[PDB]
This record gives sequence, C-alpha cells and structure tokens, in this order.
Amino acid sequence: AVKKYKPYTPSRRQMTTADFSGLAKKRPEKALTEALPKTGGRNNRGRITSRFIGGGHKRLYRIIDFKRRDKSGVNAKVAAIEYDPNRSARIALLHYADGEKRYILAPEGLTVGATVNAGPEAEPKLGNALPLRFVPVGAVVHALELVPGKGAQLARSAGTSVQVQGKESDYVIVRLPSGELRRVHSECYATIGAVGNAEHKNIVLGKAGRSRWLGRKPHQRGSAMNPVDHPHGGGEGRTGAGRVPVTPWGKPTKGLKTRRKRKTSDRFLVTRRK
Amino acid sequence: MKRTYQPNNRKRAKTHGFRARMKTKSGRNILARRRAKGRHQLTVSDE
RNA sequence: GAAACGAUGACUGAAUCCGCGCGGACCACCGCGCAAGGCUAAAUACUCCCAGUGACCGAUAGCGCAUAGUACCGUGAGGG
RNA sequence: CCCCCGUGACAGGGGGCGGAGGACCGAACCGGUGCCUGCUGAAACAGUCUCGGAUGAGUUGUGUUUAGGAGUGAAAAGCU
RNA sequence: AACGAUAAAAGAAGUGAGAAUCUUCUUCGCCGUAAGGACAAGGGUUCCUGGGGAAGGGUCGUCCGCCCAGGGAAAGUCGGGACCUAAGGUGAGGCCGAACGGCGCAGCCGAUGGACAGCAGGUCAAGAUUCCUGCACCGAUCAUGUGGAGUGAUGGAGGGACGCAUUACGCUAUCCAAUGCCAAGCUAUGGCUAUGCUGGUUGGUACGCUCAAGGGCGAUCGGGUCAGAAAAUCUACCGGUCACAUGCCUCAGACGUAUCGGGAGCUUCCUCGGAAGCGAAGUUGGAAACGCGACGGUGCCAAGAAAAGCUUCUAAACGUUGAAACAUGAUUGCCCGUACCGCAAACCGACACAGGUGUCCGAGUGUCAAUGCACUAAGGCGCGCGAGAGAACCCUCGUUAAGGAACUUUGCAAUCUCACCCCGUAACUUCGGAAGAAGGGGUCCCCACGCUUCGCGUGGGGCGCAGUGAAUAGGCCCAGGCGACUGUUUACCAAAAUCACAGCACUCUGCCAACACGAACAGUGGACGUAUAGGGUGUGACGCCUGCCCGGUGCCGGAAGGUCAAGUGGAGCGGUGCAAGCUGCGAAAUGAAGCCCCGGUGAACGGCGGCCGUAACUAUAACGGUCCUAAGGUAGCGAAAUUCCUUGUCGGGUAAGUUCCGACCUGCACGAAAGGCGUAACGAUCUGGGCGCUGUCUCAACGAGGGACUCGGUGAAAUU
Ligand SMILES: [Mg+2]
Ligand SMILES: [Mg+2]
Ligand SMILES: [Mg+2]
Ligand SMILES: [Mg+2]
Ligand SMILES: [Mg+2]
Ligand SMILES: [Mg+2]
Ligand SMILES: [Mg+2]
Ligand SMILES: [Mg+2]
Ligand SMILES: [Mg+2]
Ligand SMILES: [Mg+2]
Ligand SMILES: [Mg+2]
Ligand SMILES: [Mg+2]
Ligand SMILES: [Mg+2]
Ligand SMILES: [Mg+2]
Ligand SMILES: [Mg+2]
Ligand SMILES: [Mg+2]
Ligand SMILES: [Mg+2]
Ligand SMILES: [Mg+2]
Ligand SMILES: [Mg+2]
Ligand SMILES: [Mg+2]
Ligand SMILES: [Mg+2]
Ligand SMILES: [Mg+2]
Ligand SMILES: [Mg+2]
Ligand SMILES: [Mg+2]
Ligand SMILES: [Mg+2]
Ligand SMILES: [Mg+2]
Ligand SMILES: [Mg+2]
Ligand SMILES: [Mg+2]
Ligand SMILES: [Mg+2]
Ligand SMILES: [Mg+2]
Ligand SMILES: [Mg+2]
Ligand SMILES: [Mg+2]
Ligand SMILES: [Mg+2]
Ligand SMILES: [Mg+2]
Ligand SMILES: [Mg+2]
Ligand SMILES: [Mg+2]
Ligand SMILES: [Mg+2]
Ligand SMILES: [Mg+2]
Ligand SMILES: [Mg+2]
Ligand SMILES: [Mg+2]
Ligand SMILES: [Mg+2]
Ligand SMILES: [Mg+2]
Ligand SMILES: [Mg+2]
Ligand SMILES: [Mg+2]
Ligand SMILES: [Mg+2]
Ligand SMILES: [Mg+2]
Ligand SMILES: [Mg+2]
Ligand SMILES: [Mg+2]
Ligand SMILES: [Mg+2]
Ligand SMILES: [Mg+2]
Ligand SMILES: [Mg+2]
Ligand SMILES: [Mg+2]
Ligand SMILES: [Mg+2]
Ligand SMILES: [Mg+2]
Ligand SMILES: [Mg+2]
Ligand SMILES: [Mg+2]
Repeated sequence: AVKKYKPYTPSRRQMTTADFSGLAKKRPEKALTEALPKTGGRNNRGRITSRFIGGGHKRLYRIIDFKRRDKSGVNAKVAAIEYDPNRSARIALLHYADGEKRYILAPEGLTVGATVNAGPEAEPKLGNALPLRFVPVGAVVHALELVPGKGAQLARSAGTSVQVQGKESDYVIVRLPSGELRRVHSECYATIGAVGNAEHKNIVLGKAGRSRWLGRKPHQRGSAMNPVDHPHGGGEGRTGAGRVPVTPWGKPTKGLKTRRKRKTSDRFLVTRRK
Repeated sequence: MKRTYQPNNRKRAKTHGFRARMKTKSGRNILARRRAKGRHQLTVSDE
C-alpha cells in the first residue's frame, strides 16, 4: 500500500513512499509530453503572488482530455497506467481501434488491458464516459464538468468521489467531495468511478527535503516577522497575536467567510459545504 | 573579497546602451539632456 | 455661504420670434443680449543665435572653461 | 532477492548477497566556531592555528525577471 | 613609522658615466592538484625587435608590465554568424488605460544548450586544427560518363528527445619494472670495470581472410475509417504470418604490412649562441581512468527542455528522351573572432595590494586508498631596499627541575590523544544505535616456511631510547538546561535556546475558487491545479496527554421587535405678481446593508484572583491556610532560561561549594498547541563535575626566528 523504511537515518523512520508496483514502466508519449517550466509564484509583472513556490524536480506536462466527446461512440483499451508528477492521480493510456492514443485520468481498480467506451450509449461500468442523466442514481463517479464539453473540473485529485443524489429538471443533483450539494446540467459528461491512488492521503513526507522536492519553499510564520513585515510581527518574545488571527494583508483568518456575497452560482448550490 | 564592479561587455551594452536608452522616453530624455551638457560620452556605446 | 453664473461625470431631457438666454436665491417690472457652426494679422512672451552699449568682472573675479562638460569620480542617472 | 532456523495469538533470527542514506571520516569547493595577530592594516572585515558542511534543503557558471513605502527575505528591519 | 608575507642567498664574469639590484656562468634555496600548463570573462598593444631613463618602480637601476619608433595577429573544416529553439525580451492584427503608456496569439530576437566537414608534423625575433609540407573531408555550381522515370512542401509521421545512484565486460590516454632493444662516453674517493651509471624506446594515414569485448536489431501482408484538417507506399491501432539457441549489423581497440612524420643524439659552421645537415632502437611483463566501446546492466522516486538539421509520405507543381541517385574531373570557399596577460604585477580590489575570479590538464617515490602528507620531475620562482647588531619590550615558535588548574570570570590558551590491524567495549534506547564508547595489544630489519598476487600469516634471528621511527594524524568520560533531528540567520561586534523543518490543528475556498500583482470589465499568478487540491494562521520528531471560564472582544448563525442613508411620498408653511403662474423651506408613511438584541464558538483574542491575625517605639529573617467579576487550576511540573525575600531548607560532591545535582513546596510572578511533562539520537549551544595532560599558575629560565637598535637608500600620519 505504501513503502516503509527502517530507521537507519533519523529522517528515514517516519518517511514513507507510494506504491508504484502497479504502474506500467513507460516514458510518457512523445506526442503527448509538453514542456512545463516553473514559476516562483511570479506573474507577468514579476512579483511573487502565490507565495512559497520554488525548486523541485523538473516536470513535463502530459496532455489529457477530459471532455471525451471527441471519441464518443468508439471505444479504446487500457494500454498502461503511468506516473504523472503534476497530478495527485495516476493516469492511463488509451488505444482506440480508431488508431488515436489518448490520456485519461485513471480510476480506482481499473486494470491495464480493460476496454472502455465513451458516448451516451455506454454501460455503468468503470471508465465509460457518460452524460450525467444516463447515469443510474446513487452511482459513484468522477470527472464532472460544469458546462457540457468544457471538460472535467470536478473530482480530479486522488481518491475522490462524486455520488449522484439524482435527477431533477434539465439538471441532476450531485454530491461533491467537500460534502457540498450541487446542481449540474445532465447534458454534462462524467466518468464512472472513484479516482484512484487513494492511499495518497496516507504517505508521509518525513524530511524537510521532501517538501523541497515537491517545489515547496519553507512557509514563514508571521509571528517571527517584524512589525514592518506583517501584523503578527514584533513584541519581546514568543508572542500570542495580540489581536484577531489575521492574514498578511490584514483580513481576518479563522472564521471569516470569503465567497463573494452576490454571485450567479449560488442558485445552483443546494447545500453549503459543511 | 568580491567587489561591486564585475565587468561584462554584454551587460553594460544591454543596460546603459544607446539602443536601451532609446527604447524609452526617459532614456530618450537622458540622451537629449546629455547632448545638451555637451558630453563627449553620450552613452556607454561611445566608450 | 442666502449661491446666482459658467463647467462637465452620472440620470433626465423644452420652447424657435407674442420665442429664447442673462442681470448674484426667488417673483413682477424695467434694462442688456440672438447659445448650441468655423478662421482671423496687429499690439504681448521668450532669447539658443547676431550686433551695440556698460559708475559690470579682469585669472579664487567673470560662464563650470581666457574654453572642457575635458581630465577626473560614478555600474548608472549624474558630478566635475 | 537466495538458502537456514523458530512456531505460545507472533513480528522474528542466521547466513549469503545487494548497495540504500537531508548516514559517517575527510580534500577540492561551500562555510566562519574559538583564540591570537592585525586596529594611520598586506586588507574600508583579513591572516596563521582551530573549527562547521562535504550526494544535498548541496556548490557553481552563463542568460534573464523582480525596486524604493517598493522588491526580496528558512526572518536579522537582513539585503536591495 | 614604514619600505607590503621569514621561500634565502653566495661567488665569478660581463656591461656601464655610475651596479647589492641589469646580463651570463656556477651553485644554493622555495612551489610542484602548484607558486606548473591550457581555456573563458575581463583588459587593450601590455606581445616581438631596437632604442630611452624625466617621472611611474615603496632602495638602486645601465632594467621594466614605464617612454619613443618599427614590426607581429592569416581559417571552407576550431568559436560565433549567413541554421535551430529555452527562460526572457519582442510582437501587425487584437485586448485594456487621464496622457507617456500596460498586456498580448502567431511570427521574431535570444546560448548558458541542439546542429555541423581536418588530422599528423614543421617553423618568424613575435601567428598557427589559420601559414608551409604530407595525405583526408564538406556543401555548392558545371562538364563527361552510369541516367533512363520520377522529383518529393510552408502541411503529416518517424526521429532528434535528455533524471539521479550504482555497476559487469573489453580497451586507450597514461605511468611503472627489467641482464629486453638502441645511443653515448667515463672509472672517480675504498670498491665496481659491467650484469654498473645516463638517456631514448611510435605518432598520423592506408590497406590487410589477423584478433576483438562490447553495442545496435524486427520483416511483411492484410484489415479498420473514425486517428494524423485533407492526402498518402509514411505513422498509429487490430489481425495473420516469418527455425527460440542466434545470426543479421557495428568494430572501441589490437596485431600485421606498407607509407608519411617524429625520434636519443651525431655532425659541421659560427657572429654577449645559434644555423643547417643527418638519424639508432620500437621489446616483454604489469597498473589504469571521470576517457572510448555506449543511446550498456540493475536499482530508485522527486519522474528527468524545445526547435531545426535528419529519415519517411502525400498536397501542389513541373515533368515523364534527362527524374532522382552515383562515379570521376574541374570550379568555388563570405563575414567577425585568433597577438599578449589571463588564480594574476596585465581581470575586480584608488597601489607592481597577503583578498576575490568560472572550466580543463595536473608526472614520480613513499604511504590501506587519494586530487591527503613529505620529498621531488617537467616547469616556475627567491615574493623591487640593503647591511650589520645580537639590549629592554613586542610578535611566532623549541624546550623546561619539583608540583599539576594551586591560574582564572571560564583549563581561555597551549599540551596530552592522533593513522592502520587485532582484542575488547556501559548506562540507555525509537533496537537503527549510542560506538572510534571506555580500555588493551601490535607496528621496524633479516632469514626460512606456508598461502591468492602489489601482500600477508607463522617461526626464529637482529638494532636502537624510541620502529604510522620525519610529515599529514580523535584527548576521554559522568550529569544537567534548551532545541528533536540534517539544515538557517544578523556582508563588517550575536550562529544561538533564532528561523525552517517533517508531523498536528483551526479555518477559508465548488473553480472566472478563495487569495494576490495591476491605469484596467486588459492581462497574470494561483494552476494548464479541482477539496487526498489550494490559500491563510498557530504549534513544531516521537510518546503519554492537551482541564475549568462564551461574561467583554472577534467570528458563525438567528430573528419578533427597536434601527438606519439616498430616494419614494409632500399633509402643511412662506415669497412674488393684479393674476393664470413661477418659486423658498419642508412633516407623516415608506425605505438596504450595518449596529442594538438572542444563541453558538478556544488547536479565536484572552481570563484561570482579592486575602484573614502576632506580646511592642509610627518595625526587617518566619507563618498554617478560608477564597468577590463568565470562571477561579484536570494532569504533569515547580527556588525553574520562570524565585522577590535568597547563599530558601535538607542531602550529595569538596579540606572548604552564592555555582551544579536530588529532594521539599512557603509557585513574589509554571501549566497544557503563545502547547504540558518526558524522550534514545544529534550540538563549533549553555551549565557543573571527573580522568588524563599541560608554563594556566607557584615563577619564571634558556634558546630560536621576525621586529625594535646601528649604518647607507626612499620617507609618511593623526595632531598643533
Ligand atoms: Mg506548515
Ligand atoms: Mg526576530
Ligand atoms: Mg501594521
Ligand atoms: Mg504582536
Ligand atoms: Mg448653470
Ligand atoms: Mg594674478
Ligand atoms: Mg552527510
Ligand atoms: Mg552566511
Ligand atoms: Mg624600522
Ligand atoms: Mg618586498
Ligand atoms: Mg630578510
Ligand atoms: Mg669597460
Ligand atoms: Mg633582491
Ligand atoms: Mg662567464
Ligand atoms: Mg598557474
Ligand atoms: Mg583582440
Ligand atoms: Mg627610484
Ligand atoms: Mg647605456
Ligand atoms: Mg616586454
Ligand atoms: Mg587547409
Ligand atoms: Mg511586452
Ligand atoms: Mg553556446
Ligand atoms: Mg565541427
Ligand atoms: Mg559553428
Ligand atoms: Mg572497468
Ligand atoms: Mg596503453
Ligand atoms: Mg637494475
Ligand atoms: Mg679507488
Ligand atoms: Mg522555427
Ligand atoms: Mg595565443
Ligand atoms: Mg582597497
Ligand atoms: Mg612587490
Ligand atoms: Mg596579489
Ligand atoms: Mg592524475
Ligand atoms: Mg601525486
Ligand atoms: Mg599538497
Ligand atoms: Mg629546475
Ligand atoms: Mg608565471
Ligand atoms: Mg615543568
Ligand atoms: Mg617532569
Ligand atoms: Mg575545581
Ligand atoms: Mg581549548
Ligand atoms: Mg547492541
Ligand atoms: Mg580505540
Ligand atoms: Mg635494546
Ligand atoms: Mg618493540
Ligand atoms: Mg593536532
Ligand atoms: Mg537545533
Ligand atoms: Mg548543525
Ligand atoms: Mg555579524
Ligand atoms: Mg560570529
Ligand atoms: Mg435591515
Ligand atoms: Mg550544601
Ligand atoms: Mg534543583
Ligand atoms: Mg515549545
Ligand atoms: Mg636610516
């Protein structure tokens, strides 16, 4: 499930690593690898924006299609399950009788060598790409889009599930991994099943280093900073705030809602996340 | 110890250069201002 | 400010001759005026350059220079 | 991974082998712990001796991006 | 004062107006993973020749990196460009913005990377993969022949195309050995008389049935439209078929032969010493790369550029008695870069400055190994004042009777320890460790014997005070505080108990996400991510745990009501004119979010406390404990990085202990994620104790070297 390590260096006890024994040892497709340069969390005016990003292993992008409507009707077979660095999920390769090779997110269980079919006429088995309405109620599913053909924007990270509460208007009531209930147009595609890896939540980083290998620069406690630097800065010791917990920019953290008050999407949220 | 000025032809040209100075109104304004002072050295590319 | 009048950013929007606009809230009266269409020399300003003059200076003075924006300082702007 | 030994509800244990590590001693390189010298210096921050790191959160060249209430900062109001 | 590292100088000879400083000779000394050699960046004539000597040179100069003059740098093949793309910069159109302007797809610029044809020698005083010689190679254009029907883009596909660690086989560069080969001459000072001594010992090209490890490997037919916009002998699917051991293919390098060089030196001429001519040998044994075969093998997770050239297929096209393709010949060959310094006296440091500067090369002997240490080769250098003295005092060193931390704020400093082999090794623990714990032994030479060699074991013998015989080369332990750990920080007084950290919690965020930079309905980060994700906040491995208080404050939620701005509505009040009318002010009712108010909320800000009585002069060491604000301390801890009283009290250690340890509880003024109490391990952290050892000390001596002193040369400064 996970690889462990004898304590032969101090930071090697707690450490753990993912199980790769089920990944077909393959270089990604030459026709599908794109070049992904990094950013410091800097934007086209050169300023840090996203804060504490840098370093980490060099990464290539592997193009995916989520909107499978390109290849609806025809079906392919599972060629392999490879490793993708930029995603929590393992991904998998598709060989169509059509002749095209494509990449789709790889769901929990789905084995190499299986065949899978996109398009309205497809069974409720793992991997098929169905419109939402054609999905039997209470089904477990992921890769839900918010607009038909726009592409899967929901349920993508490892071990995530969307469970269809059930049909309604033009739309279908949907259960989001956050515990939030949403309305989604039934014309939107989806892909049958739980996401995969799933044990991902259990891995242990172990040594500072690991953070750096995942391009995460150390994260700075405000309380260490200075008055000039940040609200929690100053005082003559280890200090406890001295005011409400607050972001660098001053807006309250811990408890203050933030979603914009007047918004279109609201009349599609049936229950708040809780 | 390592000192401030560490010569680099391409640096100097790309930074204090004539093309550089002309690329912007403020650099154009240097050019004119200098011409006016009667400098032998209008700009770094004059060296 | 009792705040007229011009001026627009937003919203709104009338009369054309017994008509219209002003006259320092506002009304009558009495006066001055023809908006929403354009150009216009002359008297005025300045002084890089040129000429004449001086109870201005004559080599630490007078321009920074009896010439140089040079030598020299500065990554540079710039100083000199 | 390969042989060997152990079965109280028990991981284990031995041997071969393999070659992991913000592992270890230590030079290059990176660094500045402590003392002395130096203090109109050899030097506007160093020298000898001693010391830290030394496959990593490593060191380094080149090209390039970010700036003044602004940048950048494993945070000293440090550095620009 | 000083003349810029204590690496070191001596004599002869020459020159010259003048010499410690210049030139030559002979030695001496110093570097030798460098203080030698080659690039890059930078510098700019500093290079070579001939001359010069005012100033520059920390003295002096006849000399020079200085001054004057003249020479010197040669490329189809090395590097850049006429090719390529990355970050980035640009960018018609296009998207925004008071202006100047900010973005921005394609395209374009952009090497630090992809691509790409030449090697071996020789020589100017100064250039060399450039020139000369010798033999190759590349594209391009044309001619003659082989031609005898295809050529294949601005689009397609293949390909280029990439990580870290480790490692098997073969070789080379290269270095070692020798009664191998070749050349020279000599006999020293007791011996040697060569079996001694010194030096040299194969580079390119071509061919060759010689050897050769390693490395590269599917072919074809057919089907499927739906995939590659379209096309398509190309590509990708699906299906069929082809004698697994391999052969198919390649040949790092080796041997051979031939040929072109080179080669120790030999010769001859000669002009502060060069010029030409000539030319021997080529062994066997051993070591061996980070280089080559190579795009190899295995293992790992953090999952490792792009584009062009290249190969392949059609589109269009012009052809199909001149289409590709080949062979030979001729022709052609642009632009910029090449001198010299280049770990430094020529670059950055105001200096001919003890600093800083990226990559490659970097020999031998000895040493377990090595780019370590000592000595040394090649090569380079003695650091641009010198000479004497041999006081105080100062710096850097050697040794030191007896004692051994008695020094002191503190063993600060300095010593002891020191490599490799064997023996041996504690509490404690997360079973990895602590650990090189501690401690003991061994180490050199000869000879024989055995074994797997460079070597080691065993036995016996030998010499000295001593055998990692010189250099490199851990002192150890017991016990606390803090932090878990590797890491990080105040360039130039703090390296830590600071920060970061893995782990944990709270919370926000449903994607045009929250959040953030923005003239901005632009664009961008977040993220080509999607709640196992992302932001913000605190805590800080791990273990056991993380209590009471929601009154105030802040957040989430509630809603009867009280609420509240513009506005909506103008009942009603005035002004004016004779008046229709124009006009000044303006009340109800209504009217959003937000506050008041109700509830919830601590790993939200925070709170978890006042106190009662003592003989005497308006009073000091000591006291046992009841308890007001929403509540009034659950564990664990406690004289503490927290303790005022304070050297609290007892015990420990000590001859003696304001420090340290343990216990006590009377916690001025601990306490649970501003975390509580522990915790093996880790520490240039802090604190106490011990063993060892020592000039730290009683108490200072003797010695050395560098100054200080003296003489000749040049000659500052703060201050006044
Ligand atoms: Mg964190
Ligand atoms: Mg601080
Ligand atoms: Mg503030
Ligand atoms: Mg504060
Ligand atoms: Mg008006
Ligand atoms: Mg005069
Ligand atoms: Mg280490
Ligand atoms: Mg530092
Ligand atoms: Mg003196
Ligand atoms: Mg000197
Ligand atoms: Mg001397
Ligand atoms: Mg003479
Ligand atoms: Mg001398
Ligand atoms: Mg002589
Ligand atoms: Mg050198
Ligand atoms: Mg040049
Ligand atoms: Mg002189
Ligand atoms: Mg002379
Ligand atoms: Mg010269
Ligand atoms: Mg040639
Ligand atoms: Mg732009
Ligand atoms: Mg390049
Ligand atoms: Mg080439
Ligand atoms: Mg080239
Ligand atoms: Mg090998
Ligand atoms: Mg060899
Ligand atoms: Mg011999
Ligand atoms: Mg004799
Ligand atoms: Mg291109
Ligand atoms: Mg040269
Ligand atoms: Mg200086
Ligand atoms: Mg000197
Ligand atoms: Mg120097
Ligand atoms: Mg070597
Ligand atoms: Mg050596
Ligand atoms: Mg050495
Ligand atoms: Mg020599
Ligand atoms: Mg030299
Ligand atoms: Mg003694
Ligand atoms: Mg003694
Ligand atoms: Mg004592
Ligand atoms: Mg000490
Ligand atoms: Mg043990
Ligand atoms: Mg030992
Ligand atoms: Mg003896
Ligand atoms: Mg002995
Ligand atoms: Mg030592
Ligand atoms: Mg620490
Ligand atoms: Mg450390
Ligand atoms: Mg400091
Ligand atoms: Mg310090
Ligand atoms: Mg309201
Ligand atoms: Mg006592
Ligand atoms: Mg105590
Ligand atoms: Mg803490
Ligand atoms: Mg004198």
